[PDB]
Amino acid sequence: QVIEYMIV
Amino acid sequence: KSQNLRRLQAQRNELNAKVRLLREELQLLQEQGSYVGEVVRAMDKKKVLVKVHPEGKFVVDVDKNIDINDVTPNCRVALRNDSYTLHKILPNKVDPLVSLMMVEKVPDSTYEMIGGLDKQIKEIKEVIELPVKHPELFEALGIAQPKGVLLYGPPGTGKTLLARAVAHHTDCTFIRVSGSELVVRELFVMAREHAPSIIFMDEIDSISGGDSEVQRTMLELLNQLTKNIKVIMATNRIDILDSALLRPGRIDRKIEFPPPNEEARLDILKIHSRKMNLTRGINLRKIAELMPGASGAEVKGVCTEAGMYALRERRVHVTQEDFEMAVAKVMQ
Amino acid sequence: YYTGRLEYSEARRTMTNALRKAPQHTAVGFKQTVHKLLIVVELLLGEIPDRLQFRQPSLKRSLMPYFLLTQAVRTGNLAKFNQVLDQFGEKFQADIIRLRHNVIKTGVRMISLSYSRISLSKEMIDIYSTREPQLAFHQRISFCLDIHNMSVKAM
Amino acid sequence: NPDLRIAQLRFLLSLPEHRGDAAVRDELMAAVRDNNMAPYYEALCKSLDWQIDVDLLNKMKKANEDELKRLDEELEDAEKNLGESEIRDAMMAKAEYLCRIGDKEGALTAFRKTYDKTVALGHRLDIVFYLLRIGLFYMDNDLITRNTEKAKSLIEEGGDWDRRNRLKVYQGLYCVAIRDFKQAAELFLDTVSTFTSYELMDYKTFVTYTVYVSMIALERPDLREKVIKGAEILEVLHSLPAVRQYLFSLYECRYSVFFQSLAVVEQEMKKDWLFAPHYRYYVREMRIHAYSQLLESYRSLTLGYMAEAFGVGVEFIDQELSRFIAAGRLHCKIDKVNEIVETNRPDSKNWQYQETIKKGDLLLNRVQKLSRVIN
Amino acid sequence: MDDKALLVEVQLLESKTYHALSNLPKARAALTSARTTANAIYCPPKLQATLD
Amino acid sequence: VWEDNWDDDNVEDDFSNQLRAELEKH
Ligand SMILES: Nc1ncnc2c1ncn2[C@@H]1O[C@H](COP(=O)(O)OP(=O)(O)O)[C@@H](O)[C@H]1O
Repeated sequence: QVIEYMIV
Repeated sequence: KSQNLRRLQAQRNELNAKVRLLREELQLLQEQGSYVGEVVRAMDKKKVLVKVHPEGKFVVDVDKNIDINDVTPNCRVALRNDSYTLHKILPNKVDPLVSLMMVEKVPDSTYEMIGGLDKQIKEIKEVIELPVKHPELFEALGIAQPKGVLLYGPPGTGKTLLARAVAHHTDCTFIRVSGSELVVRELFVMAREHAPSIIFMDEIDSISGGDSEVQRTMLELLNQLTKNIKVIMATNRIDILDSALLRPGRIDRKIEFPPPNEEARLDILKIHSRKMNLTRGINLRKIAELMPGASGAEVKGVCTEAGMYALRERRVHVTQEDFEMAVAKVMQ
Repeated sequence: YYTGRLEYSEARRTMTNALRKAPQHTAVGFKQTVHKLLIVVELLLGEIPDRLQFRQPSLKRSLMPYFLLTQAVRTGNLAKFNQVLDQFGEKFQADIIRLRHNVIKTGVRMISLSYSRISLSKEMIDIYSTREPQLAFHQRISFCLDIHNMSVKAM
Repeated sequence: NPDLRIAQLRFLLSLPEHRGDAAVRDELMAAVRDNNMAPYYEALCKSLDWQIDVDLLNKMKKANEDELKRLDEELEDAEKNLGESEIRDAMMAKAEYLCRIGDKEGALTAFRKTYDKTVALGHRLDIVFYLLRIGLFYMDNDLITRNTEKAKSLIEEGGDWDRRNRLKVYQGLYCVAIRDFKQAAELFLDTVSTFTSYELMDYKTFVTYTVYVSMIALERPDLREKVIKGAEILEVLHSLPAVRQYLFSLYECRYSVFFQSLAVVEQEMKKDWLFAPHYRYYVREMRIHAYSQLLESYRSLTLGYMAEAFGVGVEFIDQELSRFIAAGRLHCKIDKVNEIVETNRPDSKNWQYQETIKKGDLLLNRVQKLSRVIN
Repeated sequence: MDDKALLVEVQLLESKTYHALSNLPKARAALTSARTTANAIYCPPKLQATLD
Repeated sequence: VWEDNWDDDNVEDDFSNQLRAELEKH
């Protein structure tokens, strides 16, 4: 989930 | 790829226009500030005759893109930034009467909630919207013109509210010249401009030549007179006023307001009781039971006091007995 | 949709991709069986009450058999699913263990009377959570908004 | 004031052979023989009920053209000495008369016609009540909601809170039909009810509707005491002992009469036209709230004491409670290993998660229904 | 006679007689009625505070 | 309505199940 964690 | 590229051209040109008027915006605000003022309107080649805010006069020019033809008097807008020449127009900024209506905010919008008066509204609607919205049967019936209504009644019960309500069912206007505090004959011009108007009066004797002077003063101009203006005078007593008003017919209509009886007071106390919460059942008659000489107000007062007597116990429903101690309180 | 016409992992995303283009298209053939067939497959994976019956009055396209088998699994017994199957028999789409799967999701309690009855690390039972359990569902809507950007690239 | 109990009659006749003809038939044709009204009462009998005979229908349409014809020359008479209050009231001849025609054009296109040439809010929400109240008769939910947002325009002096409560009764009577049982009870509960001699309230119904709409959504500790020890409703259900013994058979745990009391409600579910998933869902949530009230106080529930709740024995509780935990809306489980039901409580921290999966999905789906090319 | 000259006090006393045994046919009606007739006289704090 | 109900399968409700419940017990 650090890889998993597009918004910009 | 070229079509998508020209979409990117639209994005880049849009952001580049943003930075255009931001850059020349920061050099732009180093210029001047236009003034503002009402005028008396132009006569001649360009022309204005302004009166600016601090010191009220000048005559200035008008730019090509202003079309000096519509800019009418008492419609403030200016721009003579430095050399004194117009640019454009602004919010009309409420003309004169808008002032003495909102200012004397006394007139409170009223419509049809009159507490049990039907002969009275039949007679005032007989002589306040028939001479406005159907003049055709008056110019074929042989009648000359009905104008001027005198509302005599006790203090309360029909004043400032019947002449308000049938002024605004008709959407006429409602000019009140009650009082002369801050500013006759100039008011007629405003009324004429409104085209149709209604002028209302004052009633003070108790709750030498007070306002019968202006009364006739506008019946002298009104008799020979741009025609659908109707003066209204409210007084407490018909006998107290002038013998000059005793000149049939100077007052084409003498409507009479009685003090309210049982059922009309259950009607007005029905409406003012329709302002608030009550309970599952009141049966309002017992309050009207002691109505005996009451007054219009004497009803709004006791309904607000019944509301406060329900408010004192932090209670959210106006019970029966708060009326009974309201009307049993106000007997003073 | 024609690609929708085995596996069940993506039949619902091709159901979202399928149920798009029919304002008023046909009355047999193309417009009809896409909706009802795909929601039947959406019960072939096992999705029960709360998208089924109030979504029916939009189509109402002859509407007997497939809805009857949906409540025949929503109840979940072979006794009247038999007469859904054999007494109808012409419903087609021929291509049992799933309505078995519904009732045994309960158990009697858990084990069921020393491993034997019939009906017919997060010590909690699976309620919610603040770790890996709910994280999966969380990153669902985030993904959705990210996929919904596409909106900004359309003017 | 269209339309009265004739709404309930129009339900009961079109209701199947649970109820057909025979003396709901004459009170219907007491209005149909009354009010002389062709344009609905042939569309009424069209629904599997009755055909020509035209025996009532001729002077029905003839008096329809009598009153409909004679009202027009007040619309053409109201110019001699008759202001817009009389063109107004001529449109009230056309409006009340062509509102008791029961047409959704004869009333509907007259009310926006009288929304023009219109005096203040002795009218603007007089008709939008009078349009809402027949929208209840025709259940056209868009007409109801557009009359709500047209009826939240009461900022007159509109703080007329014996007219908010008319609208509050209308919101309660509508929101009971659209599953929103949260908004219904309180609105009803905190209203008292009075509307022009309670003619749409049609009391012998209202306080009953409150005290069997409450225990769905009005929370069993909180304002259920405001139901019980609230001295506004208890004296008027005193004359209504059936819903009374329906009321004090929850908090007094006398449940051998409570299921009896709820079987009464499933026989007077027949009446109200807000009907079918309201009574099936209603008996479902009375049922589930009744079981969840019992076993929540205990960490272990025996078979004999749960059988003591009525006397139903075993399989009623077994199949039924297994259906409820199949829905997963209680926390119990049929632990037949000992025949003693266990109950702890995982709290409502998970409630949200499970709630919002579906919720979230639906919300995005709506946007997924829009945010494509079709915009 | 003149309304509630002393029947504020007598009405207070009979309002004390009911609450020994009785119910709402007095409770709010005669007491509040005594208060409605109790805001229209010279009230000493004996009678007005006893009515309080 | 428009909040999804079951209304599926189940035979006549708590009136009749009440009736055969108390009759089956007695
Ligand atoms: N018939 C009535 N209907 C409604 N309000 C009335 C009536 N009679 C008196 N009033 C009250 O009188 C007030 C208006 O004052 P007004 O009657 O113009 O004073 P006056 O009595 O000096 O003419 C309003 O607040 C209104 O509630």
